[PDB]
Amino acid sequence: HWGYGKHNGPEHWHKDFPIAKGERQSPVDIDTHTAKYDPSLKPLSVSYDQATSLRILNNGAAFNVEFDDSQDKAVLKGGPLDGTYRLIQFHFHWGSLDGQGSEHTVDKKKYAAELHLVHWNTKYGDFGKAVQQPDGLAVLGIFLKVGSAKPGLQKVVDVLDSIKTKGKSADFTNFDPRGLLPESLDYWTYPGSLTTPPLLECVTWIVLKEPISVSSEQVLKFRKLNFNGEGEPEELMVDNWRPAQPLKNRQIKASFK
Ligand SMILES: [Zn+2]
Repeated sequence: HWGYGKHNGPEHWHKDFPIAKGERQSPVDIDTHTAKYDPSLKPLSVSYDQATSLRILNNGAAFNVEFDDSQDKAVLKGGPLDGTYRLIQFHFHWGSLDGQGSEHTVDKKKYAAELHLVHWNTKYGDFGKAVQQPDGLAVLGIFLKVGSAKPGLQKVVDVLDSIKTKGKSADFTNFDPRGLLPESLDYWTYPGSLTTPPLLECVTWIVLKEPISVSSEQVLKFRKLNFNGEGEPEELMVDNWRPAQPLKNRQIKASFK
């Protein structure tokens, strides 16, 4: 089964998931000089005041903080989107060292980690139907650099001890994801895919230009998680990122000059 190791990592995925070599795969390098400013892009609308987190889960690839998506409580709209996308979960990808970890890169620069807030298009009714559509998902990506702590991340960091291994979950209510956003909502946007199997080409990517700062102590705690299940040989959950894939026939647009 797929993973991030030498024998099952990203360069192997195409054997079970041939769309791995497809025309709109993610992540990509964002060449800031080639990205075109598009003055017709609208500001992003992030409406998370009524978000309802429920649970946090180690799924063997990362940890997801899951949200109640049975009603329009935490939605992303505007920007390049038509319609309303509901938050279902967020998770991160990170490195074994601060020098790598992000999925997207910016002029080939790798950040220490990258946060993905995953939303699905409500016109498709549920997440499972949405992934089958080219405009099914909107993922808001936010880079993390190591420096000052992010106060709004600490509640997430502090519960990781309780979900160390694959398949463990913990109650995780009343978490406010507004505490993970940078000051500016300037963004790059392009059409792409999920970045793990099934690698479906159903995502409008919206990657914020401004990274958030997290402390070394915070990201160190990410790296104590495990890929493996309980009572199995310990493999640290580190370097759970897919590298940049060919841009091919796409253009990345910028919301800002
Ligand atoms: Zn992700």
